[PDB]
Amino acid sequence: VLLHHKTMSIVGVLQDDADPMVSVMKMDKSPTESYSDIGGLESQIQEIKESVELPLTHPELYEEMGIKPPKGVILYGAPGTGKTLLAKAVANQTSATFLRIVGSELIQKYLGDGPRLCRQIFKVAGENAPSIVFIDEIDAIGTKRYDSNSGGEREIQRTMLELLNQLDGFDDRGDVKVIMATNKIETLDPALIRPGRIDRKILFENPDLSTKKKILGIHTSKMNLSEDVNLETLVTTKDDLSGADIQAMCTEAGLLALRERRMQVTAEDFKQAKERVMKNKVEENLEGLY
Amino acid sequence: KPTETYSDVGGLDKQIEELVEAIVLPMKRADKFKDMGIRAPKGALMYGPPGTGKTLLARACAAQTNATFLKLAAPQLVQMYIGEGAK
Amino acid sequence: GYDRALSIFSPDGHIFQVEYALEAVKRGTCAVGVKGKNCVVLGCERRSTLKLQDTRITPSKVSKIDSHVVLSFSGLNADSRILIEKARVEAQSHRLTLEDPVTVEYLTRYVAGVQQRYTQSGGVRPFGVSTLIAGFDPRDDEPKLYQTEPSGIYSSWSAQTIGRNSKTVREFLEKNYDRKEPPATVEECVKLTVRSLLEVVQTGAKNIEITVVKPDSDIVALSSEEINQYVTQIEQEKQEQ
Amino acid sequence: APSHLWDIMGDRQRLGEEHPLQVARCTKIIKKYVINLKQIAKFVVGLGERVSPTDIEEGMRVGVDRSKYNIELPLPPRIDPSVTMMTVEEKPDVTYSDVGGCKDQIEKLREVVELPLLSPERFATLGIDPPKGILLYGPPGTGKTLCARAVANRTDATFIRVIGSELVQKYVGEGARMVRELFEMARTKKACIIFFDEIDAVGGARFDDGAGGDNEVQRTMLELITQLDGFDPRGNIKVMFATNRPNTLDPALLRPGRIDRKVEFSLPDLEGRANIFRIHSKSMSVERGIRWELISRLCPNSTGAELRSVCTEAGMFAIRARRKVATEKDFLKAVDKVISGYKKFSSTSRYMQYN
Amino acid sequence: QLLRQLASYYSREQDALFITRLAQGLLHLGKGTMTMDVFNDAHVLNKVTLASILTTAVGLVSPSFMLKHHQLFYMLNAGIRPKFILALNDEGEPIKVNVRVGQPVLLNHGERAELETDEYISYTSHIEGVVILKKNPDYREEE
Repeated sequence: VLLHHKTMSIVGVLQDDADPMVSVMKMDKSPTESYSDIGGLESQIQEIKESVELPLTHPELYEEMGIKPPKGVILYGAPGTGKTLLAKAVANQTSATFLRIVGSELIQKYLGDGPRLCRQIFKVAGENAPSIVFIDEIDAIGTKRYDSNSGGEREIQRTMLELLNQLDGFDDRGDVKVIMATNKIETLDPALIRPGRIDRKILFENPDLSTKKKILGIHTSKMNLSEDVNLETLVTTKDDLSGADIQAMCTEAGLLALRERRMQVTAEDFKQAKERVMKNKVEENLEGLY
Repeated sequence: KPTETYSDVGGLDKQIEELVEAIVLPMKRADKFKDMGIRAPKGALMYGPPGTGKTLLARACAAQTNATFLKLAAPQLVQMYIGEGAK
Repeated sequence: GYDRALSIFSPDGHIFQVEYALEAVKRGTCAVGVKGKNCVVLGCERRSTLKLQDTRITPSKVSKIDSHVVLSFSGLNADSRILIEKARVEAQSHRLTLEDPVTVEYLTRYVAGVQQRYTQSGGVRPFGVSTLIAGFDPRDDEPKLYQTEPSGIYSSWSAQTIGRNSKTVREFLEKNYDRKEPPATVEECVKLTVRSLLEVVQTGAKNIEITVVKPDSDIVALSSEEINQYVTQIEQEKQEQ
Repeated sequence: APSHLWDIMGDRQRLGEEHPLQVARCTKIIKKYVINLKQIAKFVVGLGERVSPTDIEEGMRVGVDRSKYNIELPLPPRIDPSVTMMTVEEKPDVTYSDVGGCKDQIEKLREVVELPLLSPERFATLGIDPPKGILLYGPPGTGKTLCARAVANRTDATFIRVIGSELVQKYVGEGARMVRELFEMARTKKACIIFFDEIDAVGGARFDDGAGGDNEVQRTMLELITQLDGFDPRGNIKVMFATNRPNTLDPALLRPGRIDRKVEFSLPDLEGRANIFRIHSKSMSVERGIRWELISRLCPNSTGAELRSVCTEAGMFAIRARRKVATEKDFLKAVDKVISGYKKFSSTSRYMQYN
Repeated sequence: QLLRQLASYYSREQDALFITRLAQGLLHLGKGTMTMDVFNDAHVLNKVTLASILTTAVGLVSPSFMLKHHQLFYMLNAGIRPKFILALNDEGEPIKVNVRVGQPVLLNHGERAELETDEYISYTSHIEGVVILKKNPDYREEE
């Protein structure tokens, strides 16, 4: 507010300008990442579009139907399936507020500040626009190995149950969407999900030889390739690879041609790129059966 | 003075006579205690099962005796300001 | 030894050691098979990630329990060797005790009955593998195809698949294949299994193993060149139609 | 426009010195008043012109003039906490008729809460004591928080929703003050409702020999129990304890005398789950001639969270499955989807009843 | 939030119960799926709607403004223009088209749509309203 010097009387209220306090809120300047780059996943792309983008873009479908729209979707799958870029392309066409939070920031060093942070995340986001709370790669409270910020077993129950009350005790008109994704959701407390709020569950698997042909053409669209490079030949050599491993070979092939400063990448760069990815970047999983 | 007295309990006379010899009789018979040469007890531990407990009789001690009572809560003695809880 | 129980009823009424064991089958190689009037065909795939595997020295994915009946499973390979060995010993034990060749009906209820013991036996865990028993009874030409689930429930099926991408193949076998008019020739039974493997194997050759079961204790295993012969004829009638 | 009318009366309320008062809490009353300022300064004062002698009480904020200290106007105490001002909600959206089923989890709550508030003279004839506290835990996913909001609608009074993690602050000992903040409004605002959510993070003895940082949380209940039932039985309103883990709580908290009515939620049966789809049948789109008793029968025993997911997902099949409204065929597809498809892992229902 | 703040006027006026709920029912007129607009795709100004809302603005009820009667606000029922789309063939047999709107998805004769055109060929303009769908012998897609 605004006081007075002599009379010490309130002159009026002073609103906070230049953004709502904390500016790390990920206001999304909208680099405009389209759906053409995530193409090939369209089987699972239209799944999240109907439960997230559809009620925001076309609210008349759910309002006239009478059903309540879901508050989000949980994602599970092996790393490299494009779970990070799936939610990024959705917020582009909606042109609304969207948040990106790292799961490791839910717990702090001071005791009691963990649940205090989770209160301010949904409070500020819910005041301005039909925002969306997206927390990616949640390792929170498992395999601790933390000397500094470890709060014992008391921080476990306060921080997690604070997020559950935001989807239960916190009232909302349906404009707040919560989407959680990570590598393994089994280590997390299943009571935190409460799948009466989230009716959508999307899984992910490794693409086949037909899908990798579309993904390879995406990264090579802006890349200059020579005439001796075949797209179907590189896909055939791909064995047990995800969407991130395909871009890894396209990036490694670009670095080899960058050292020699070649506009069109020759076929010799793809031969040395696939050998380095399958060696270091691609490690044999602990599954091991068959 | 509270509204709770010793007439609201029963069958507890075994443990009632022991509480009278702690915070009750020295409020009166202390003059007789100095003749025997003993000293009045400076306190008695009050506990029980994980439940309500004897607090119902704690009001009767501050009622029938009609003496000065001071209620001090242990969990109210811990504060963020150092030294204020000690004062 | 170990006397502590494992399988425990969930508060929903199910069992954790059962449902969690069924996920091992869905993560394994898909095993699909069909049966005709005069013949029975059991297809099986292999792991396409691993290479440099000689077919001759590698044990066949379809285990032969008896001359007239074989077993093609899908699931944990560690729990499958226990069922294969104990089913073959009982096959000879049945010939010793009753002096009768075993039947496909008795072999399925035995393997499924043994699985019911480990679920009910404290100190052991259920099998994480599902076996498919198909063969012909002695002096009988009627096809017998029985499914054995890790939970112990067994049933007969005209066309059934287990393993990964099972629901995709099951929906394909209902519309394309009809149980009222099964094919009476062996060539049509082999081409039917190949059509179900096109959506799983996904353009592969050495990873496909098809076992043909015929009456009178006749078993002919299709080689690598014989399997690819039926694949070429189907691909020509697929994209063109 | 409103600023013009306030500038006329602003001559006496600005130029003259009245409002510039220094507010401080009074300590000793001699009938000389010893009052300590916010700057830690002690002084002596007395009554004013219009000040009544009975208005000044021990431990109350009393504004005094900064130049010549004198009592002018009294103020309500406990002005420091700003947290409990936002804990009171108004007009919850969930109504009393939103809770489905004819079972005993409804009538038992209204008799120990809504009955003494609406008709306090009913139990006065028998001369009994209405239950101060209640007990609602149940399995996760039954909508227990929805039943707490249904009571606040019929009550038409102040409702207070307290989060279990809110009681624990960033300082040691501040959580003890957070307890009295809730009970102070009980005497100030009569006939209100307080509700605790997720008390498992607070309650329990947990003893000593553990990690050692656990002694701060166990003192919150000892402050909460003292403020509930202390040496002086001070209480008016109803207290509601709720969490998802009744087994991990304090075995003293699990015994009566702070609580009388104890109701645990259960999974609705075939007759119970039928009413779950009947309250949702008035919403969405229901085809004429469809029997909802067969859908709840094919669905196994599950919490109400997964029961409402059937009606919600049924509308999703109107797009990909090429359907106008929700038909019986889409209901059967939801059985293998909403239920059988979503079981997998990370499905609670009755999975976690304990830890 | 706006319609719930009028509860303070029931004490000052005994007729406020009907006045506050009169315009609320007019908002829900037509089961919420109908409205009143003087514009369309052809830009045709309709004087019937202008002869209803403008006349019922002043003197809505009897106590409003001067002394009036209760028959003045019934003129709004004549300006109802519901939105609909119909597709026939010859004798009126329905034909399924592809339209995604609010209730629905892939509608046909007997439902409504708002600002959408299907992929099926009717005759020429392929617009809303009542149209007749005819297909060529080369590519023919029908119900």
